[PDB]
Amino acid sequence: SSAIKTTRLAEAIAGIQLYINRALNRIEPNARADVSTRQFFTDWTVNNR
Amino acid sequence: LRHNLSIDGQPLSLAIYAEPTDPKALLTSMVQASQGGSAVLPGTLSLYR
Repeated sequence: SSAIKTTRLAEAIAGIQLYINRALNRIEPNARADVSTRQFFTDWTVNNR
Repeated sequence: LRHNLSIDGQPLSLAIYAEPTDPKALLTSMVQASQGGSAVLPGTLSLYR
């Protein structure tokens, strides 16, 4: 709806987090599993928020 | 989340009261009309004084 309000950077946070989740959960095909094993993705438990 | 409500569906934004236009008063006035006189009948002259 139009009632919700947000900022450009907050929308970017939402989109980037969603894309990271999509890549990590192996649902988007042809994901770069080599890249997905870095320190940030290992610490995604504390990097998702 | 889509409609921006609470967990139980309560709206997160208070609906505007939309105060009405309310009725107005009415007025009336006077109306006049005009007329003329009747034809003067020639009085039959008697004999008295």
